[PDB]
Amino acid sequence: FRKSNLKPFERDISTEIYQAGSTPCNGVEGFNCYFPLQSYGFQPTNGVG
Amino acid sequence: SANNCTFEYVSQPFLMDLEGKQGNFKNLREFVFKNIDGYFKIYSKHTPI
Amino acid sequence: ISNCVADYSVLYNSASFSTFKCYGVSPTKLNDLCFTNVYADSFVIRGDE
Repeated sequence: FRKSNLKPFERDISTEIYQAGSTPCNGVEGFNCYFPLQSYGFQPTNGVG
Repeated sequence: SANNCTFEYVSQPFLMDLEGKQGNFKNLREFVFKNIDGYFKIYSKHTPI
Repeated sequence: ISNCVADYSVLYNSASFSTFKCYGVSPTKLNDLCFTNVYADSFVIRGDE
């Protein structure tokens, strides 16, 4: 997730954890604050998608 | 029996003996029912006769 | 559940639930999109399950 959309051709580098919950946690990792970067999965014998 | 459906509604009744005038009114009742795009509509009014 | 209003935000902030995992639906769009039926199923399940 992000704070909003992106303007065209804009690049983001921020890695701070967004408050995905409801309580203001002041940027502490854990519940209600999920890390906004998760990776792909590349298996060579899986679906084409 | 009554089951396996998605509606229930109870409110002020429509058909009322509102005459209370020893006749000469007869409480004319006219009702229209129609179904368009999933909407059931009822129109009515009570008038002297 | 039908013919309701759904304050899923209130249920998101009124108690402490282990997992707010909605599959294919974002918690943000709970107050925006309108549906027709709600199925509420709830029982006791093992933690390993």
